[PDB]
Amino acid sequence: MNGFERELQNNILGLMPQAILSSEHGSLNPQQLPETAVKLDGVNRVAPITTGDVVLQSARSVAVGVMLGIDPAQKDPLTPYLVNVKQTDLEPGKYNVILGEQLASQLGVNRGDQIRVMVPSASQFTPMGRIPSQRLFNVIGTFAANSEVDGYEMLVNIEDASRLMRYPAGNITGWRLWLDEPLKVDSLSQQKLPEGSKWQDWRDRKGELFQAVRMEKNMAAALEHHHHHH
Amino acid sequence: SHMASMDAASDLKSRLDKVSSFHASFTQKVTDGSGAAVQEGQGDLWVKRPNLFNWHMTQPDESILVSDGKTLWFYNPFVEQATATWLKDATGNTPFMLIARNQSSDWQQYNIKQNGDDFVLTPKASNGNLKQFTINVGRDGTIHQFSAVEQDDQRSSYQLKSQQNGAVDAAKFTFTPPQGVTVDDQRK
Repeated sequence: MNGFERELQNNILGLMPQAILSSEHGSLNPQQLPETAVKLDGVNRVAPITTGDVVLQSARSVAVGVMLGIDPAQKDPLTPYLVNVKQTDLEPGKYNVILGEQLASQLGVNRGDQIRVMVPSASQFTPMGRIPSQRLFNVIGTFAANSEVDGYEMLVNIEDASRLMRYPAGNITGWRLWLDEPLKVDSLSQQKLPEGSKWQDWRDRKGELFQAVRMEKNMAAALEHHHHHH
Repeated sequence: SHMASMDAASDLKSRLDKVSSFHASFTQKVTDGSGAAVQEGQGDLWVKRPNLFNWHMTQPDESILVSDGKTLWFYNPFVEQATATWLKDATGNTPFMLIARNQSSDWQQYNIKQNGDDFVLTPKASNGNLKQFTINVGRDGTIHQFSAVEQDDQRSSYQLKSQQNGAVDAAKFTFTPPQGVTVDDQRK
């Protein structure tokens, strides 16, 4: 594992959803596919997530982000990096948000401000037009992990997130996976899945980075092979 | 012929002119280009021309769009929030807004054919993403149905029933959020 792979794994993949077991269609019902039914190879930990790409608007600016809707009672990899805010303040029905600190400074907000969160992928058809799902959230603080995720990730309560995603009540996006080897999602995606479930992973966010690490790795083995024959 | 569309626009307007406010129940059916249902619902509709309305969807999920003539309120009980925007910044060229406003200058923007009580409207030019819409309007000016085909071939129809023409209380066109509901006032 070279420095490039190490950087990706320790400072990016360690702070975002490495993979998610979701429904084949729409959201996931945790009664139909509970956490116990998620036994998969290369996975050391499973947790519920609701996530989506969002547009954020404050009184000053606009930004783009990734909403991580989490069960606040469990530890997230971001949890240690919260700055003077408790994760358990992300109570369901309060529409609180903890922003990455660079995302917060891009929007010009801190604890006590509001931001408008919109989900372009989730809409209501009405006789006045298509209305994207949106809501004000209360910024209760920030996290600072010293990573690029500080510029785009945010934590909210999973249930708030699910309502924003317009999921059926009690559904979630799916089961977040932590992998022993997050760099081998290529192989790990091929395994046998529960039925009408599907595998998504970090390549959806960072398909230009998984291809650059793969190119480099094969250039390295090809030349080491050439060196070793001749 | 142009003379058939002028005739039809004039008859559409004279019919809609007979009803200055109404209440009705509605059913809504929306489908993508594939003919697969992407949203369905029902509820109540109050209109007072030209721009007061209350669309209250009650099933399967509740939502409310209320216009006081200047403010448009969109209440989404699922997130316990109502947003306030200006009516003038909404999509002014939906079929619904045309039917509410009943303005001759609006109807002159469409080629109109009348087949019975069905009026079929096609934009005289489009960069607004409606290809076609239909309004069924009785001789008494009651609206029975309207439906629209968007540019992406998304289709929506509304069927109206139990129409009662005549005076609606002003309260129908004001919004008051329930207890615990927050307001996002977007009005600049």
